Amino acid sequence: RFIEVADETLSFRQVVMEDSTPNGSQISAASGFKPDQMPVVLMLLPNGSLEDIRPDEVVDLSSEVRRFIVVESDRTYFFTIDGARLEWPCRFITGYSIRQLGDIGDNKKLLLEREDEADLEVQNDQIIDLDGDGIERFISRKATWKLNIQGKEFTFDTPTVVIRDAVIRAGLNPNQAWHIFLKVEGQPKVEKNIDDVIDLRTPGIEKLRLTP
Ligand SMILES: [Ca+2]
Ligand SMILES: [Ca+2]
Ligand SMILES: [Ca+2]
Ligand SMILES: [Ca+2]
Ligand SMILES: [Ca+2]
Repeated sequence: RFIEVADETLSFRQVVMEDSTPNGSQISAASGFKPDQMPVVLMLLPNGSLEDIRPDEVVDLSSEVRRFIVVESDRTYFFTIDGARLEWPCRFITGYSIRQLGDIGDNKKLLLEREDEADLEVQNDQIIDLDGDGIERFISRKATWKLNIQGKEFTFDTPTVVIRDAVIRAGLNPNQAWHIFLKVEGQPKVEKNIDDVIDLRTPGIEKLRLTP
Protein backbone atom coordinates (compact mmCIF):
# COMPACT_ATOMS: atom_id res chain seq x y z
CA ARG A 1 0.00 0.00 0.00
CA PHE A 2 0.88 3.68 -0.31
CA ILE A 3 -0.12 6.84 1.51
CA GLU A 4 0.78 10.48 1.01
CA VAL A 5 2.28 12.27 4.02
CA ALA A 6 3.06 15.97 4.37
CA ASP A 7 4.01 18.52 7.02
CA GLU A 8 3.44 22.22 7.63
CA THR A 9 4.89 22.86 4.16
CA LEU A 10 2.05 20.74 2.69
CA SER A 11 4.42 19.03 0.24
CA PHE A 12 3.12 15.47 0.09
CA ARG A 13 5.40 12.47 -0.34
CA GLN A 14 4.84 8.75 -0.89
CA VAL A 15 5.12 6.48 2.16
CA VAL A 16 4.85 2.69 2.00
CA MET A 17 2.33 1.14 4.41
CA GLU A 18 2.61 -2.60 4.99
CA ASP A 19 -0.69 -2.77 6.91
CA SER A 20 -4.05 -2.03 5.32
CA THR A 21 -5.55 -1.05 8.71
CA PRO A 22 -2.93 0.95 10.62
CA ASN A 23 -3.40 3.09 13.68
CA GLY A 24 -1.85 6.48 14.40
CA SER A 25 1.33 4.90 15.76
CA GLN A 26 1.95 2.91 12.57
CA ILE A 27 1.36 5.96 10.36
CA SER A 28 3.71 7.99 12.55
CA ALA A 29 6.39 5.29 12.42
CA ALA A 30 6.14 4.91 8.65
CA SER A 31 6.59 8.68 8.26
CA GLY A 32 9.93 8.58 10.07
CA PHE A 33 9.04 9.40 13.68
CA LYS A 34 10.21 7.49 16.73
CA PRO A 35 7.50 6.26 19.12
CA ASP A 36 8.49 8.80 21.78
CA GLN A 37 7.91 11.79 19.50
CA MET A 38 4.14 11.24 19.06
CA PRO A 39 3.52 13.50 16.05
CA VAL A 40 0.12 14.97 15.35
CA VAL A 41 -1.52 13.03 12.50
CA LEU A 42 -4.37 14.67 10.58
CA MET A 43 -6.18 12.67 7.90
CA LEU A 44 -7.61 14.69 5.01
CA LEU A 45 -11.26 13.73 4.60
CA PRO A 46 -12.83 13.74 1.12
CA ASN A 47 -15.27 16.53 2.01
CA GLY A 48 -12.50 18.85 3.21
CA SER A 49 -12.26 18.41 6.96
CA LEU A 50 -9.24 17.17 8.91
CA GLU A 51 -9.72 14.24 11.29
CA ASP A 52 -7.26 13.82 14.14
CA ILE A 53 -5.89 10.27 14.35
CA ARG A 54 -5.09 9.01 17.83
CA PRO A 55 -2.05 6.76 18.33
CA ASP A 56 -4.48 3.85 18.80
CA GLU A 57 -7.14 4.86 16.23
CA VAL A 58 -7.26 2.33 13.40
CA VAL A 59 -7.65 3.84 9.92
CA ASP A 60 -9.07 1.83 7.01
CA LEU A 61 -6.77 2.44 4.04
CA SER A 62 -8.54 0.09 1.61
CA SER A 63 -10.70 3.03 0.46
CA GLU A 64 -8.23 5.03 -1.65
CA VAL A 65 -4.91 6.89 -1.47
CA ARG A 66 -5.49 8.87 1.72
CA ARG A 67 -3.46 11.93 2.67
CA PHE A 68 -2.06 12.80 6.08
CA ILE A 69 -0.37 15.76 7.73
CA VAL A 70 2.15 14.40 10.24
CA VAL A 71 3.78 17.20 12.24
CA GLU A 72 5.66 16.78 15.51
CA SER A 73 3.77 19.14 17.82
CA ASP A 74 2.20 19.18 21.27
CA ARG A 75 -0.94 21.18 20.47
CA THR A 76 -3.46 22.03 17.78
CA TYR A 77 -5.13 25.36 17.05
CA PHE A 78 -8.66 25.56 15.65
CA PHE A 79 -9.63 28.05 12.96
CA THR A 80 -12.48 28.27 10.45
CA ILE A 81 -12.85 28.84 6.72
CA ASP A 82 -16.35 30.01 5.74
CA GLY A 83 -17.67 28.51 8.96
CA ALA A 84 -16.01 25.12 8.44
CA ARG A 85 -13.65 24.21 11.26
CA LEU A 86 -10.06 23.16 10.58
CA GLU A 87 -7.14 22.15 12.76
CA TRP A 88 -3.50 23.19 12.56
CA PRO A 89 -0.59 21.86 14.65
CA CYS A 90 1.45 25.08 14.35
CA ARG A 91 0.68 28.52 15.72
CA PHE A 92 1.75 30.46 12.60
CA ILE A 93 -0.12 29.78 9.36
CA THR A 94 0.46 31.47 6.02
CA GLY A 95 -2.25 32.52 3.60
CA TYR A 96 -1.00 29.94 1.12
CA SER A 97 -1.51 27.19 3.70
CA ILE A 98 -5.04 28.44 4.39
CA ARG A 99 -5.85 28.40 0.67
CA GLN A 100 -4.44 24.87 0.38
CA LEU A 101 -6.45 23.57 3.35
CA GLY A 102 -9.72 25.26 2.44
CA ASP A 103 -9.42 24.49 -1.29
CA ILE A 104 -10.09 28.16 -2.02
CA GLY A 105 -9.69 29.09 -5.66
CA ASP A 106 -7.09 31.69 -6.55
CA ASN A 107 -9.83 33.80 -8.17
CA LYS A 108 -11.11 34.71 -4.69
CA LYS A 109 -9.91 37.02 -1.93
CA LEU A 110 -9.06 35.73 1.55
CA LEU A 111 -10.01 37.78 4.61
CA LEU A 112 -9.64 37.47 8.37
CA GLU A 113 -12.74 38.45 10.32
CA ARG A 114 -12.39 41.33 12.78
CA GLU A 115 -14.83 43.12 15.07
CA ASP A 116 -13.02 46.36 15.97
CA GLU A 117 -12.07 47.35 12.40
CA ALA A 118 -12.32 46.24 8.78
CA ASP A 119 -11.58 42.61 8.03
CA LEU A 120 -7.91 42.04 7.27
CA GLU A 121 -6.92 40.80 3.82
CA VAL A 122 -4.46 37.90 3.92
CA GLN A 123 -1.86 37.56 1.18
CA ASN A 124 -0.16 34.33 0.18
CA ASP A 125 3.00 34.92 2.23
CA GLN A 126 1.34 36.78 5.11
CA ILE A 127 1.61 34.98 8.45
CA ILE A 128 -1.38 34.78 10.81
CA ASP A 129 -0.76 33.95 14.47
CA LEU A 130 -3.33 31.41 15.65
CA ASP A 131 -2.23 31.69 19.29
CA GLY A 132 -4.46 34.74 19.71
CA ASP A 133 -7.47 34.18 21.92
CA GLY A 134 -10.60 32.88 20.23
CA ILE A 135 -11.10 30.89 17.05
CA GLU A 136 -9.70 32.76 14.07
CA ARG A 137 -12.29 33.02 11.30
CA PHE A 138 -11.41 33.23 7.62
CA ILE A 139 -13.64 34.28 4.74
CA SER A 140 -13.49 33.94 0.96
CA ARG A 141 -15.00 36.75 -1.13
CA LYS A 142 -14.94 37.86 -4.75
CA ALA A 143 -11.59 39.26 -5.89
CA THR A 144 -12.70 42.89 -6.06
CA TRP A 145 -11.18 45.97 -4.45
CA LYS A 146 -12.89 49.29 -3.76
CA LEU A 147 -11.51 52.72 -4.60
CA ASN A 148 -12.99 56.10 -3.66
CA ILE A 149 -12.73 58.38 -6.70
CA GLN A 150 -14.16 61.88 -6.16
CA GLY A 151 -16.20 60.65 -3.19
CA LYS A 152 -17.79 57.76 -5.11
CA GLU A 153 -16.78 54.14 -4.58
CA PHE A 154 -15.88 52.11 -7.66
CA THR A 155 -15.23 48.37 -7.48
CA PHE A 156 -12.25 47.25 -9.57
CA ASP A 157 -11.49 43.62 -10.37
CA THR A 158 -7.70 43.83 -10.13
CA PRO A 159 -5.42 44.31 -7.10
CA THR A 160 -3.52 47.02 -8.99
CA VAL A 161 -5.15 49.76 -11.06
CA VAL A 162 -3.64 52.22 -13.52
CA ILE A 163 -4.66 55.73 -12.48
CA ARG A 164 -5.48 56.70 -16.07
CA ASP A 165 -7.87 53.74 -16.32
CA ALA A 166 -9.41 54.70 -12.98
CA VAL A 167 -10.04 58.25 -14.19
CA ILE A 168 -11.44 56.94 -17.48
CA ARG A 169 -13.83 54.62 -15.63
CA ALA A 170 -14.86 57.50 -13.36
CA GLY A 171 -15.57 59.51 -16.51
CA LEU A 172 -13.23 62.50 -16.19
CA ASN A 173 -10.99 63.26 -19.14
CA PRO A 174 -7.48 61.96 -18.32
CA ASN A 175 -5.78 64.26 -20.84
CA GLN A 176 -6.42 67.38 -18.75
CA ALA A 177 -3.77 68.68 -16.35
CA TRP A 178 -4.83 67.23 -12.99
CA HIS A 179 -3.26 67.50 -9.55
CA ILE A 180 -3.63 63.86 -8.53
CA PHE A 181 -2.98 62.97 -4.89
CA LEU A 182 -3.74 59.63 -3.25
CA LYS A 183 -4.84 59.34 0.39
CA VAL A 184 -4.19 55.87 1.79
CA GLU A 185 -5.79 55.28 5.18
CA GLY A 186 -3.48 56.05 8.08
CA GLN A 187 -0.93 57.78 5.83
CA PRO A 188 -0.50 61.30 4.42
CA LYS A 189 -1.50 62.03 0.85
CA VAL A 190 1.12 61.48 -1.85
CA GLU A 191 1.07 63.10 -5.27
CA LYS A 192 0.88 60.71 -8.23
CA ASN A 193 0.82 60.94 -12.03
CA ILE A 194 -1.84 60.00 -14.56
CA ASP A 195 0.15 56.94 -15.69
CA ASP A 196 1.04 55.53 -12.25
CA VAL A 197 -0.15 52.26 -10.70
CA ILE A 198 -2.02 52.11 -7.39
CA ASP A 199 -2.10 48.95 -5.28
CA LEU A 200 -5.55 48.68 -3.72
CA ARG A 201 -4.55 45.77 -1.47
CA THR A 202 -3.54 48.20 1.27
CA PRO A 203 -6.05 48.08 4.14
CA GLY A 204 -9.01 50.41 3.81
CA ILE A 205 -10.44 52.23 0.81
CA GLU A 206 -8.07 54.60 -0.96
CA LYS A 207 -9.19 58.11 -1.95
CA LEU A 208 -8.14 59.24 -5.43
CA ARG A 209 -9.07 62.92 -5.40
CA LEU A 210 -8.38 65.08 -8.46
CA THR A 211 -8.01 68.84 -8.86
CA PRO A 212 -7.34 70.92 -12.01
CA1 LIG B 1 -4.00 -3.52 11.52
CA1 LIG C 1 -10.10 10.73 15.88
CA1 LIG D 1 -16.06 42.23 10.55
CA1 LIG E 1 -6.77 31.20 18.15
CA1 LIG F 1 -7.92 48.94 -0.37
